[PDB]
Amino acid sequence: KVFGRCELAAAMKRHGLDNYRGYSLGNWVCAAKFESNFNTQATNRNTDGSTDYGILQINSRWWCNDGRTPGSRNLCNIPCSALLSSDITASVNCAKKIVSDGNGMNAWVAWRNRCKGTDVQAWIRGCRL
Ligand SMILES: [Cl-]
Repeated sequence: KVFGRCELAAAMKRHGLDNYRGYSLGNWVCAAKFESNFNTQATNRNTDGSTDYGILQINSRWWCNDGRTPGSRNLCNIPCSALLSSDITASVNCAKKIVSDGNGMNAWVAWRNRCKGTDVQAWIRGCRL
C-alpha cells in the first residue's frame, strides 16, 4: 500500500513513534518519504547482497531474515516479508529497536542526507493528528 502523508503520520503516531527517543513525528514521515516514497512494498538490493524492505527500508544483514543474506543476524525476529505488509506494526516495532542501537536516526541514510537539520515539521503540517 502506498500511504498518503497524513494517513502515515497518523498511523505512526498511533504506534508510538512521535518523540520516540526524542525524534519528533516529522522526522519519521520525512525518512519514510525518501526511503520508500511511502510504499510498504518497496525493496532494494545492496551491493553486499543484503536487501532493504518496506516503508523504512530495514536491512537483512542485521534486522530480519530473508533466507539469502549469509551470516546475517535477524535482530528483530521477523521474516523480512513481514515488513512489506499494509499494516506497519512490524516495521515500527523493528524501527524502535534500530533507533535505540546507538546512532539514532543516522542508521537511515536518506534521513541523514535529506531530513536531518531541515524543517521536518513541514511533513506533518495540515494533518489532523
Ligand atoms: Cl541519500
